[PDB]
Amino acid sequence: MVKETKLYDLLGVSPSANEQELKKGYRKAALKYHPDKPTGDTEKFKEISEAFEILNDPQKREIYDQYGLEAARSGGPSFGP
Repeated sequence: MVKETKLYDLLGVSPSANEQELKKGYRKAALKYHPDKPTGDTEKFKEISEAFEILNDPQKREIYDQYGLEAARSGGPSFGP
């Protein structure tokens, strides 16, 4: 298992997702939430963008899976969420 599933949920995938699945889930999520779309939702679009950035990086994904989102963010670049 994983500590938290939110990021996987945001992309519409299992916590055991592979790279192809992460990319497909991100593409689908981005298409829903992009601010220029009728279903746009800026705050959710930020969340999905972070979810893909973390989960598609094998190192950050391991950190997330073992320690959670706040841990994965801690110490990160100041521009990030």
